[PDB]
Amino acid sequence: KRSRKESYSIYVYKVLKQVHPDTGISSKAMGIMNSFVNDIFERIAGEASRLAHYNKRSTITSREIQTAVRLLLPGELAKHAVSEGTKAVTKYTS
Amino acid sequence: RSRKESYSIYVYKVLKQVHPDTGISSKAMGIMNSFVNDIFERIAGEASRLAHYNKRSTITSREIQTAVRLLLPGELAKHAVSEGTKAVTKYTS
Amino acid sequence: VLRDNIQGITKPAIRRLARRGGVKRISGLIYEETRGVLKVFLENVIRDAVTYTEHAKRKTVTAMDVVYALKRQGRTLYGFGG
Amino acid sequence: KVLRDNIQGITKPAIRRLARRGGVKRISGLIYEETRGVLKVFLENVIRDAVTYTEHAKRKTVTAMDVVYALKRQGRTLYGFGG
Amino acid sequence: HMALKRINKELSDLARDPPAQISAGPVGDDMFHWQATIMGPNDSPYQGGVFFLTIHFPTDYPFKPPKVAFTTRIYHPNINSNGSICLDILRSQWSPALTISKVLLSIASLLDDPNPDDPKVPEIARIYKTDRDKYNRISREWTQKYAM
Amino acid sequence: SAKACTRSSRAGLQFPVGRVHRLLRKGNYSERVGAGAPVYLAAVLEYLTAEILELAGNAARDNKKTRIIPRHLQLAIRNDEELNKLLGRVTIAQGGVLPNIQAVLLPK
Amino acid sequence: SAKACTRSSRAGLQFPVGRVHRLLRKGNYSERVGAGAPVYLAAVLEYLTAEILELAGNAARDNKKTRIIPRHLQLAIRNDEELNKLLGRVTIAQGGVLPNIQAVLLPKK
Amino acid sequence: KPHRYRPGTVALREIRRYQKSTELLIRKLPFQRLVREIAQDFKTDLRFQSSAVMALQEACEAYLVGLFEDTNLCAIHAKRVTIMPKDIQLARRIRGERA
Amino acid sequence: KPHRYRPGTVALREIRRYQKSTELLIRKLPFQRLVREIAQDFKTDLRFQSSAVMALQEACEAYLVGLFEDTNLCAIHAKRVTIMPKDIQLARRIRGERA
Amino acid sequence: AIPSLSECQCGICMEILVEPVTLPCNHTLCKPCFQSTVEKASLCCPFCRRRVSSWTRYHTRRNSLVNVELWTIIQKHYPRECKLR
DNA sequence: ATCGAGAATCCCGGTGCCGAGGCCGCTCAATTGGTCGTAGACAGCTCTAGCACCGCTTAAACGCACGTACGCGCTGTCCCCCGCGTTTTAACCGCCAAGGGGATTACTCCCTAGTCTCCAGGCACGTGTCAGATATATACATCCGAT
DNA sequence: ATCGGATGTATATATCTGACACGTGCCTGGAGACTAGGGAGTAATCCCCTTGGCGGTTAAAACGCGGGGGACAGCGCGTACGTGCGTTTAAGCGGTGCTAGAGCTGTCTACGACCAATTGAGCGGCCTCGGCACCGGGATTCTCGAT
Ligand SMILES: [Zn+2]
Ligand SMILES: [Zn+2]
Repeated sequence: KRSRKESYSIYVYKVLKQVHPDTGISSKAMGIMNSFVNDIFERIAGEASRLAHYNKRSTITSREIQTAVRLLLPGELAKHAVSEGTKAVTKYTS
Repeated sequence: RSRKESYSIYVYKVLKQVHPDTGISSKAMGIMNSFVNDIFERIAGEASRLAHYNKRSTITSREIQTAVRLLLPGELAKHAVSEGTKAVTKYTS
Repeated sequence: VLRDNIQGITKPAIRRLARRGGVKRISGLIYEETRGVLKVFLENVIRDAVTYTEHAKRKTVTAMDVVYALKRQGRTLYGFGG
Repeated sequence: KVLRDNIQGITKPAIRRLARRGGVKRISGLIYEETRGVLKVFLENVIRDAVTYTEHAKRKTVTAMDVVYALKRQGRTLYGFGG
Repeated sequence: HMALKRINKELSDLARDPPAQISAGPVGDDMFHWQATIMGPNDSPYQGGVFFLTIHFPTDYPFKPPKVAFTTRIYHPNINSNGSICLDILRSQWSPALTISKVLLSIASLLDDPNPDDPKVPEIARIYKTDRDKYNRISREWTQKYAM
Repeated sequence: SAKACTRSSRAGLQFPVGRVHRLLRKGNYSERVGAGAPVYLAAVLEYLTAEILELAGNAARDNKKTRIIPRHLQLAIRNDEELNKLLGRVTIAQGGVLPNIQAVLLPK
Repeated sequence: SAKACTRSSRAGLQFPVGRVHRLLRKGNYSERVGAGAPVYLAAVLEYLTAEILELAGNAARDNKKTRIIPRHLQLAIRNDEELNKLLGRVTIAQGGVLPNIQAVLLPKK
Repeated sequence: KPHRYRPGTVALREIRRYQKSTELLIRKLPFQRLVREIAQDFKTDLRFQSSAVMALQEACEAYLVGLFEDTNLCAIHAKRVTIMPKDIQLARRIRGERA
Repeated sequence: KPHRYRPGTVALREIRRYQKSTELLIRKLPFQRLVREIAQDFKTDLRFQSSAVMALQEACEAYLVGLFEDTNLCAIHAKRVTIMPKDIQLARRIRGERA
Repeated sequence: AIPSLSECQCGICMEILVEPVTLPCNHTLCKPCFQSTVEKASLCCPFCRRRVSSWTRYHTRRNSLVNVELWTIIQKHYPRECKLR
């Protein structure tokens, strides 16, 4: 058979069944969502790498990712995403 | 204190190869250093992405060659590939 | 071998694109200029696509090569993987 | 030590000199306010990223490297001050 | 403030209509800390078993869930030795609309029917999933010496 | 939070934290990766995904359909001030264009 | 080659090979770095630097000066064709602009 | 005597129709032949996946639609409704791909 | 009796003069004060290296020069020699800085 | 018909409802509860757990969170509460 | 300002089909537990340069008057796109046939990371001198009004 | 078409000032030798997907024609911007003083990489029924010529 290929389809569907419990999604739309998730992941994780390289560090912490989110996203998306990530980290640690 | 590395002396050596008479100021050296660093980063990043695409884990000379071909325009790319191949062949033997 | 296939981008096929772009009236010399710029854009994209194919030691131009070339030129495309 | 309405320091002769360097021969009378607005927007956009960069490093002085990095991130690379 | 008023309303509701086979109240002077006694449900192998547990109210209530902890040592796949419990309503899906009565009744239902999909302790959950006679025996023999 | 459970549930997320951690570690990004970075990054990704999906569902409901198609994604993205800025140089396949006719061209 | 001289001298270059190798290894690019990558990269960098320096020196000599200053580099980069496209989105400090006036603006005859 | 629509009232109808749909407007076989002819210069005896041609067509159509969107604004700025080859050139120069 | 140039010659002379030299054209203290005011709007009690202010001035002046070149081309496209705010708006729209 | 006092209340405060907001799921709750849950809670609906993040970002910008139609109805019947609240 | 006729578009009801979604089996990657070397967090210290102030010159900014030439509106001409009918061309679709190359697996060898030792190349620092910027005095190119 | 003012720019000369180029000490990074292991090269196999072909039908392209509206040229008005001049402002230069904070060094603790077992999350393949596309008839709404 074909080799295993990973994707975000299951998690995207899980998220979709929260905002709109009675709505489906096409295959091309799921592919577009997967591409968008991959692109944003690459953008943020590539900005954080240079942000850590500037200060002569070896670790990528939540601080670098937070500042990358601040630099990338627009004025209000950045605020909301920073709040969401801070809440997630706080809930994870404690 | 602190030691800060730069490409100043190599740029001066290349200049003396090209124009034995003309000198160079300090701001021009800063600009040349910035240009060299920028081109280094561009080529290295493109080569790393190329190595990642083909599920490799190393950066050989062909990755750098393809990155140069992708970045530099036509005549510049051809001459850069020629010089790089010449240097590699001269170095390997 | 193929020759003079740029004439397949006919006048109606350009008028439809102009109408989608919101153009109400078109002059008669627009079509040749549009064909020229389209050929330039296609050459620019396909050169990098073929370079990506050749580096990977392959004989087929996959959609991944086109996607990578479009992203390299700053025209990120969503829908064909990547 | 607050500062107010300092954008009036970008005088009309300075805008005329910039236009002359750009190659402009005759200038309308409403160009100056539009140019001031464009310059203010650009300055705000660059300074925001510079301040973010200097805040990530827990500093209080904005170095030239922060401005260079912000300009490079915005897509306007600058040669002469490092990088 | 708002949380103190909410706790006052909770106690008013509890006093007006006492809940089902549970009883909670402030053990000490501070209203933030509570103690609750739960009796063994009839449709369960925990007949005649009283369980004491402690309640800690976060300062920002009800927007943060309270923390429950069993004082006694009870055998169950969803409870550790320290007295914590494994309930999604408790922390995963808490909402400000829920009350302490709702989570207490959810704990009682969990006693009636455990959670094998995401058990907190894998070994005793496997024991539950494998056989019932041994699980029932050990549960009865520990609740006859620790619960009361 | 208490340990001995899946990492995605400790943070209350839906996107995987283990997969994000592995991708960050093996992505040639840095020599070391902090233990809290994958949580923050997964939270940001999930927030953005929900942000787009809610608007896409609203657009689909406006057209009496119960299934999201790329046209609805394009409509949702281009009608938002911030999402359009974020995905400004991105082309959605089979997404069309927004209806916009200049006022000069309209009949008088 | 003889495997005895320095790496830059062995390859016939002036840019260092050891420094380029170290920057490639410590730059977080790949898990491994080949033996011939630094040589190729140094050769390409040296070629580009030599080209720009030659053009800047030509401009400076035409200006009747014996020192390259950022104005000469700006002239050399903009007056070329491939180099202007390679550095299209780059600002040179103290570089000025190329002189041109639109034909419409010139006085009538 | 037979019905005839005044000039300009059918172009607007097509504008309203084509902005509502999402399908590709260029025919597929001529575009495939054009792509293969253009690609035969760089490397000979190439093969194309079926998805690559569609990706190229989508990108080209989007680029042309954007270019025409800019050209319309250039034409309107000059106080006329007809787009002419001197608007495409100005748009391409300002965007940065002509210089 | 007094001699004075016709309107237009001094403009061309200044155009030739300012395209030959490379110095900055905005006075340094007002620009420094404006930059400090904006930064203080972002984060209070900030300090500035001199090179940072210098780089900001260089970037702003280069951007304005490019914008004015595009504005001049836009104005010429409309059969004019005067640059008006609509030319700046069209250049910014086509370049993509305002959409 | 005119709602009674008992059937116009917020589930969080349990006291009299003031400045109602109606979520896309039509669940109603007083504005201070929403403002508080945005800061610390999961930004969902407190009652049925439906995400309203885009709704919040849309309406806070225009300050149209309050359900004006029902606010007047509740305010006119019970104005003596506002002095103590 | 209007009424009516040809025409394009939207609503609604019935039929069919294919792909979205859920289920089952299973392989592998993520989790748990323990160990260890080292990154960076914190504290103390130095000394650099960023901020603030003061006095003098004169350079650039500012307000104003005159005038002219360029922008904007109006009128006219003519020719070139647009809308519609008819005929010719080939795109699209369904079907069949073949084999080229993509994708995968087993084996092996040689190329690069990691470690230690040693020495010399490049960096920080200091000093001599000439390239070029500035002041002064001619000499030519260019603009302008008008014979 | 110059005729001569009149202005500004270009050219040659003296000078003198700080930045450029080079010499010196040294110490930290690069070179040399060696070992081990896994990553990549090579060969063989499978079968999937790309290329090529044929026939039909019919949607879309091509060609032509009448004419109406839009592009372009020409005139005229007046007002807004250019140019030159005198007045007023604050930039720019120099010098002094002070301390906030960047940069560096030394300890040491807590966080993260590595390794082994193990099992449940998630991927691949199947199957089914409902959402959406399509077709046919009718109602609605722009559109245009004529009063
Ligand atoms: Zn309330
Ligand atoms: Zn709800």
